[PDB]
Amino acid sequence: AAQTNAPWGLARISSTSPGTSTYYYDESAGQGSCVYVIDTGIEASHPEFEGRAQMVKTYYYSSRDGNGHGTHCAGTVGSRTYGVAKKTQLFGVKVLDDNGSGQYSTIIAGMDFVASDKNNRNCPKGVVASLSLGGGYSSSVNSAAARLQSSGVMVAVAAGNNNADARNYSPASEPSVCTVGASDRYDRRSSFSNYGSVLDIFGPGTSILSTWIGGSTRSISGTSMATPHVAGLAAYLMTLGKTTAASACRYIADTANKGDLSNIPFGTVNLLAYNNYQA
Ligand SMILES: [Ca+2]
Repeated sequence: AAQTNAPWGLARISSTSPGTSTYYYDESAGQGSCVYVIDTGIEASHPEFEGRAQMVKTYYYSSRDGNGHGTHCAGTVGSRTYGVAKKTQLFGVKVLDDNGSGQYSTIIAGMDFVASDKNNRNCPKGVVASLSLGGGYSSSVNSAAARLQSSGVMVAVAAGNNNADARNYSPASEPSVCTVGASDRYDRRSSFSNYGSVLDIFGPGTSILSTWIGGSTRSISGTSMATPHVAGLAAYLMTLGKTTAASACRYIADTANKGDLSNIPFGTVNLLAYNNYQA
């Protein structure tokens, strides 16, 4: 399938080179997979989600996304225009309040929720979790991310936006999950992207157009935006049968565009998520 004039990030993910605007993907499109977006929530009623999004959990007085951040991330995972996996099921878990903040304790509970909750969902092709959040190193946060992953969920997390080594951030520093740095449309490491040995992959993160609350759209930037590209890619690849929750991060690293990014610090992977789709 070919989507013309796609957001640059979608195009980049199906391309061997920067500077193209069409997104290419197998039409299975992540059908029969599920992605949990653990964030400020999802505006499920947005036309771009077509009935495939649902709020499953909140730790606050409402499950609505009163911020827009979670809705943007979800749109990058699986909205029809702005999404990588255009046919996936999207499940929202609101661990972040409408200011985009959340106590580590609520975030942990949300991770443990998904690990159980996937048993109440229909996801024959596999389960993915997108965590576009983080804070200072916490062994308890990392451990919760490691449980989610061990339970059979492909866990993708933001490296963080401090232009710093991500070893000092959680869940970014957890070895067993997929830690995602941010790149721009000229294949530069995004100026704010964290780096370091704990990174597994880069995805598009600068000037990323996606869904917003109030049924609209906007372009915003962060390893928050890169993460759902990789989460959506894993879902897509899982439905294609190419990989599984336990091996998807490795598989993505293995099949990535390699050596193409600029301003990658010595010791950080130079790998850009790529779907290797042959139209
Ligand atoms: Ca990692």
